Amino acid sequence: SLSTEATAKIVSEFGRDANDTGSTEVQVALLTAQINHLQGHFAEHKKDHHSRRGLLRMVSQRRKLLDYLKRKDVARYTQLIERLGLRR
Amino acid sequence: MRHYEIVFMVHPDQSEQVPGMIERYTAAITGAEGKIHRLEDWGRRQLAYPINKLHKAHYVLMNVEAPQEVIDELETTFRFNDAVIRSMVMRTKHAVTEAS
Amino acid sequence: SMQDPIADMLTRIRNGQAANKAAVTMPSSKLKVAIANVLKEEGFIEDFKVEGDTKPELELTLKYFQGKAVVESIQRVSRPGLRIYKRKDELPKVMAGLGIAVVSTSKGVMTDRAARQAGLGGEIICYVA
Amino acid sequence: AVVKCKPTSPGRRHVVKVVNPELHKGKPFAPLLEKNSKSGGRNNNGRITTRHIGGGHKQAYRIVDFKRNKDGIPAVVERLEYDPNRSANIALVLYKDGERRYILAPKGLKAGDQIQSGVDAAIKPGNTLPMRNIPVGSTVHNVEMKPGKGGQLARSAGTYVQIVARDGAYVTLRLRSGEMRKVEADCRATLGEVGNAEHMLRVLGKAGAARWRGVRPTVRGTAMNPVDHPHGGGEGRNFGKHPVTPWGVQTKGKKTRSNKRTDKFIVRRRS
Amino acid sequence: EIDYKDIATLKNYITESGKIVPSRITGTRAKYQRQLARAIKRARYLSLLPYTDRH
RNA sequence: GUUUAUUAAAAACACAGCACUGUGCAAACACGAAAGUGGACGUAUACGGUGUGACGCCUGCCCGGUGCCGGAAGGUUAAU
RNA sequence: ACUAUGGUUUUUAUU
RNA sequence: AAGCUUGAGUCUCGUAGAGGGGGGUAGAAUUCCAGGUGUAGCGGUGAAAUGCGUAGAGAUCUGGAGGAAUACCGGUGGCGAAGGCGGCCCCCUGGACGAAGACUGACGCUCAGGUGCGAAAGCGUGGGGAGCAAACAGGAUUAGAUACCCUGGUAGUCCACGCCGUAAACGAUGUCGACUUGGAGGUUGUGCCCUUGAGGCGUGGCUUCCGGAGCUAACGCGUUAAGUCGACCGCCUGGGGA
Repeated sequence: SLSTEATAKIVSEFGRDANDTGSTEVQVALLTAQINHLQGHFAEHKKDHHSRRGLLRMVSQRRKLLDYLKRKDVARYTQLIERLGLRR
Repeated sequence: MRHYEIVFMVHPDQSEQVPGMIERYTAAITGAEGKIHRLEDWGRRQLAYPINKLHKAHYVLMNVEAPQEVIDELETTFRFNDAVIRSMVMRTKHAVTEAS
Repeated sequence: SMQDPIADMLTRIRNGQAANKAAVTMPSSKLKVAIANVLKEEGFIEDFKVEGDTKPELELTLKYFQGKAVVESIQRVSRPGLRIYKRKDELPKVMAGLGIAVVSTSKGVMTDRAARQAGLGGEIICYVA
Repeated sequence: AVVKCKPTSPGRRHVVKVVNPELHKGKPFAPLLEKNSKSGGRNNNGRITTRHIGGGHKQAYRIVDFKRNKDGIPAVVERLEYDPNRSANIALVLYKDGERRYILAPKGLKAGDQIQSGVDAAIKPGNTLPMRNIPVGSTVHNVEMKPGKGGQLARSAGTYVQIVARDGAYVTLRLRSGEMRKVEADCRATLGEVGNAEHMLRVLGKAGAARWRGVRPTVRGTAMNPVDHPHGGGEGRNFGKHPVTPWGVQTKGKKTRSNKRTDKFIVRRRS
Repeated sequence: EIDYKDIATLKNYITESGKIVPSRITGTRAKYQRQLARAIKRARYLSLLPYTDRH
């Protein structure tokens, strides 16, 4: 679950072709917005351990994509964490 | 848009007290500058089983077409009310005119 | 996950000749057509033929003998977790000359028989009987 | 909150303190404070009339409007702060024309909330109305026992009362102590639960910390001689008699209620 | 499919005791049965259909 | 930390705490027959009475006696 | 078919 | 050093469910308090006694409350990884499935130690506590009865929060993925058929029963394999002592 217009907001910024999501920079920006939308259910107390497993899965997906991106190109990594709140 | 039917049942002799509350049951929506789709009765009816020792009651529904961040105020709207015996919410379903 | 392109070819051969299939097909490659030309003239398949040029495929016609497959065992041995290299006499004897070992070599894909006849060695692909 | 302590002298590491960072740490509203000098548990001409009470620290008393003078006047909650005369914390209420009073606190900690008495007043907790206009099962906050007499019952941290029946002119309360009794439906209720609710999680730490909370020691009656306290007995450590008050009467299980005025309004009582 | 403002259509899927009839009888199958159950359980709590039965 | 000031400074006394119990506010209760006052201008997360005394691990048997609480019919039984 | 119920029988010889 | 994509994924438009969490509040039945009608029994069993009974029980009619647990629908019907999930509501939220089009491109798998996850019992601590009931008393059974039987009854069972990681953990079989002859049924998408048929013909995901090849002392697995292969990591080494 993510707000209905919010996927297209990533295409309207990290995308470079209409309605396109093949970019790993779009995937990491979308996963970051999805993690933020899921932190709306947390940021308080640990009771939902099941929905927290899916949170750790998308946090691991972002970490697994960043490992692949750091192995691809260091500038494409550095310029992604320049537009997103990573290594704050 | 967010939708809720907001149907409630009142004590039959307190049906004379409901027109004094015709802006009070909607006070959560008027306080949000909105206006409900209906706020209309569904007549007086006999009960299939008796609730709080009543056997015939009067029915009203609102169709609020209003956001989920005042649905807790629509809970308090009935919490301290003496004229109701039961309310129910029925989420989504949309809202339309005629035929209740 | 999907781990090996040759197991996806050898399973079609081994299980297809157990299930009496006429001809079996998989994605092509330079290596896959090199071993097909050995397995053909060593009499382990009845035909091989390619299909396409962009996302290319290879079809192998299976060979039968006395109501069973012509092959008694086709074994990998040389696999992603362990590759095997064999020198000109270090080459093993597969089923006392009733089977072959297949070698890649720097000089073309061939049998250990042809490698001995050339004083040659290399990496193993498979052992067939 | 509540939070643990840290040791400065042996020992305190497992002690707990309440801590409420949403209350204003500033100064009480001065027109409502009285000297309220201590009496040491000793009456006008005494001699002790209540034991163990003695010592300070010095403390002014804050005048609260439990009587809720005037009716239907619009107000706002300007401040929420702690009060050491009590335990549920206090609210500073500001009426529309600049009148300020201290009033018994809600469960809420958000300030600027607009509050008024009435029945066409918003249905929310904190807006006070007569119990003739509310349904059964409701939590009523602090209430008056006679119309216009002012707030008694459920004034301590997180405490409340519930109305469990109503008929004609009267309403039945259920008390958390195990009591159940009637009051007149002309009596005012503020609805919901009172402030703090954490006070029972505190554990003080060290004997001296009570000495500035109006406490002094007094020796065990069982440790002195029977001329002094009647619980005293020769050689001690084996009494051979029932435990008693300082006047030689039972001190386990003996009931003492003798009011006879308010009892015909009661349905059920504390065990 | 969800509403309580007609019981003349809901009567076909219940008994005299107000019990819900299993989908293997009424040709509803599980998917539409689970919808009719919601209309009935709403109409129950509004006292438009019998809930419990003793006689 | 306290104590027999002037033969005992302690293992006794006190204590956060722990337990048992009273108390619906004109509280319980004290001194006074009362006048008042203190408890308290506090309100069961508050106050009174008593015992027990960090903590950890545990904690069998007994209602004959002595006091309390409830059951309320009946018995012994006053003024009348 | 299901009474309401009971614990226990020294050792060893076909080679 | 550089292309390519089949691997893997997402997006547009859609599909389904007792997956989890936060906060509300409702359908009845043990049971007990209180009154009308009413009278000598009720409870247990092979028999019984303790116990409840004129202190008016049980039975009936009615008024009422705390707390635990939620019939039908409900199924070859579903979800979760596993523990586990089936009162209902409102809010919040995890993972899974399809068509066609497209983009990115090896982004995919596994894993000593470590981390998160615990049915029940037990424990930290307060609150609750109708009922069920480990301790146990009283009664009864019996050779005995500290157990099985009857009446009670403490802990615990319920909640918030913290500990404890256990199992006949069960679809017993590590995790991920390829490969192979045939049939029928269940479920649900999608594409197609005036659907003018809960039905068909393609085609995916889930699921159920035979069964060809293979495996297995033997039962049994058999496309959701115990078969044949590709990667990674645990566990084992005769019984007893233990």
